[PDB]
Amino acid sequence: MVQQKVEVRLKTGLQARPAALFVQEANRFTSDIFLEKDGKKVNAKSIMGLMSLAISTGTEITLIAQGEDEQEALEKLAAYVQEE
Amino acid sequence: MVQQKVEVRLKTGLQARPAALFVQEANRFTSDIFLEKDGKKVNAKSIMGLMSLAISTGTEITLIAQGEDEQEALEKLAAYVQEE
Amino acid sequence: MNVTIYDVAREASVSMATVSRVVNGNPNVKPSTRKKVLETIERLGYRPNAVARGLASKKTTTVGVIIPDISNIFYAELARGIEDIASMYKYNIILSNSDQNQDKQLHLLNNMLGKQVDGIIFMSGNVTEEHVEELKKSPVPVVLAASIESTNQIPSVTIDYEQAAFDAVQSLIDSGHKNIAFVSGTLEEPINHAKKVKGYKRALTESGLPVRDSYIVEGDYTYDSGIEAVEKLLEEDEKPTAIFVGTDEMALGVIHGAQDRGLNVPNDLEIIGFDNTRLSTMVRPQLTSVVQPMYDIGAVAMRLLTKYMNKETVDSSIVELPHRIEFRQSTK
Amino acid sequence: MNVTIYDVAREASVSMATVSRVVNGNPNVKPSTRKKVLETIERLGYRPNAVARGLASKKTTTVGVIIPDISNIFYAELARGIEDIASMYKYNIILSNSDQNQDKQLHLLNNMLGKQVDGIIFMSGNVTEEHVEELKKSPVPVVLAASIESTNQIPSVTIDYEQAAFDAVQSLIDSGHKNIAFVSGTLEEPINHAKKVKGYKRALTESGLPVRDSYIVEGDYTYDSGIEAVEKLLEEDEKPTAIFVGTDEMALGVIHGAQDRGLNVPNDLEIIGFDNTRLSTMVRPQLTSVVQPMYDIGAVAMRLLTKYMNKETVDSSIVELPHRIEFRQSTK
DNA sequence: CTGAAAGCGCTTACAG
DNA sequence: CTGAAAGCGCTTACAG
Repeated sequence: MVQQKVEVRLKTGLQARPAALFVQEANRFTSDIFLEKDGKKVNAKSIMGLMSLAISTGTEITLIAQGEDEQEALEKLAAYVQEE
Repeated sequence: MVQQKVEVRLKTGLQARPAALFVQEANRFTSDIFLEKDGKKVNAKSIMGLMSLAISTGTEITLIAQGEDEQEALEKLAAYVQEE
Repeated sequence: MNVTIYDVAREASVSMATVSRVVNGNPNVKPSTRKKVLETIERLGYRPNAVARGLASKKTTTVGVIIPDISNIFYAELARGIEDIASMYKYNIILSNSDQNQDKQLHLLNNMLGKQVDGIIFMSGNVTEEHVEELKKSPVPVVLAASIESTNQIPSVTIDYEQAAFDAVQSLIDSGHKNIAFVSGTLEEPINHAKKVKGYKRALTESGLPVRDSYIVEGDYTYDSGIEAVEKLLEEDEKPTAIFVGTDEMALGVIHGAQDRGLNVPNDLEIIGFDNTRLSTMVRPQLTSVVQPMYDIGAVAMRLLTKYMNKETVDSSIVELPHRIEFRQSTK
Repeated sequence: MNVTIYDVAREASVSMATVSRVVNGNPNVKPSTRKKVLETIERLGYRPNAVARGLASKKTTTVGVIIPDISNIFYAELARGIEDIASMYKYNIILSNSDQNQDKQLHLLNNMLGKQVDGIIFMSGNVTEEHVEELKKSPVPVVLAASIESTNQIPSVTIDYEQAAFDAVQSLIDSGHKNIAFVSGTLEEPINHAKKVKGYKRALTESGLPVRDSYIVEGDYTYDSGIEAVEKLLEEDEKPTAIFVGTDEMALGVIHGAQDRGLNVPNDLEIIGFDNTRLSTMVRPQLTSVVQPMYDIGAVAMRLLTKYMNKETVDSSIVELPHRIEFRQSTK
């Protein structure tokens, strides 16, 4: 299980289609993936969940990945949310 | 055959959906209906035609109606295009 | 059209029932013969017939969306979200405009329903008692979007329009502003007189400010409808120090109404809009607005709906995403 | 679902083939018995199965639209028009976004094609040689919208983007303006470097003005992409006296770019946009723009398409509506 | 894994 | 006007 706290240099943050892309991006990994936000964490391969947090710019969030490609996953996800 | 020259107090004129409504409005009459514009006239129950003229505000146009309900038709059409 | 599952049964020396197993993809065929089947398919150009599959499977892989007017940026985004999450679950879509009127809606409804849709995302500014009792017996799953309907007998993703209005009208109050009007859309739309207005008045009375019928004027939804209202306020004795608007465009047409009257925003009046449209940041000054995640409201309602057709577990049929406020150059 | 044409054959004491004749509406039945059939239908709630009719009639009453992105006001209107004319000819619609990329388009295409659509309205900023030769053999009629494709082997309603650009870039010239730049979208989109740019340069060279590579800068399509370009011009020796923009938003973001640099529009520079979006009149100053009737482009392409499926007479597969210019507060 | 058969609901030509 | 029959292309249970 690999963990990481990240900012979200995104301008729209994790909402709108960006959000929706994040989820599709997440599914390119066999690794159960997750996203924690100030305490509540949801499945990151689930649109329902990820969108209920409404994570806007400036928020820092922990993302979790447990599976064959957890490093690979994490590498990408955090990377994406980094805007950078 | 009943004829009439009319202005078109419309703001968008005979374009966009207004145009499209004009045509559907026209079809509520059995009377062959027509619209003349500076010389070229097309079937007013036809979207293809009416839209090729691109009649904008301020233009005056002759509308023709020949059938059982030509008065009825005309009454309405001119009325509609009158914005008023 | 000419190349069938039959003609694959031919060139594959397999059974018609074999050919089906491979396309749909149900494990349980000889991989050795499976490929024998995937070849002809690429070799012949065999495009399966979605219709033939529909009559026989009793499922179509299609949802029908009833939406007010796809030409307004507002419903626009809403549409994309629904379209996306759907294109993601391999579900096709059927769209049409209800022009907001009833006898056109129930029609689109009953129509799509006969087209054999496997589901329906439905959004309208008015969910008459009639439609409810109509949707309620739809042979396929339904889910509402951006829509309000008091009973909750139908699954729906929506935000709290009242809080939204409240939590924004308060922003004004904490800024001293004690005389703030409210430019509203069609008051008849329950998602206004039953959600925004109350959310508006809940903020006043709650903090002890008045509630007179000279701060809440009506008007259509477009740019112009906002130029009017403004005028009615300056030209009145209850000098409006600020205004709350249920639509960005409207606001945008109020910002102007006032500058043309020479007044300065915000020195002369702070103004906060609603929706947070890409149009919001377009204005000058920049319009602070109540955020209403449409792309999300749509994506969720579809996603939720898929999680019904496939009969998964729903934990709530009353989904509500949250909201915020994007403060900009229109307020201190 | 449970009430069939069979069960009407039952309660109507008529033949299954009778029941069909009445629904579809082909004259040739006993009115006396006809009604005997229209009763049970209302009495039983018999909703015909659009699918069963599809497999047997070999027609679906549905067109599929492939559109870039339904979330941009531009394609928005375009969609409504298509949706309207279609809802008028009792033809249902299937919409989806191509995100402008190829391997997603040909996919949507070949997909809908298998869904059994009776037609297809298709619009993309890039109609690669591939797609043409692909659309060309589509089993059902096709018609392009707002799209450009040099050969013309496929029916299409489009306007003259070159004239458009020309007839606008000239407006500038007749106003003395001899140093006018052009803020363009993705130059790679043939509907720019093969239509607007040339229409742009055709106006310069034609009237004898220069054509240097310091007046035609690129940038994305949204608001921001317009704030950049502006900057690049003032901060240059070929002082741009005015600018032509291939998108309203872009322009809208150029009007601003300049006022922030303190300059005054138009005293310091006239600016004319493109599309004439409802967003156009939203800005301040009011943006004069090249009119591109999208609602019409869509309504025509659909209407035209219907006049193909029903096999009527087409007199031209190269339809072009006209254009104009809406002069406002952005030009003298 | 895996054939054969029956059946999805309507329509379309073919004989009255 | 108008029945009876065959057929649209796939799937779904049912026996191997």
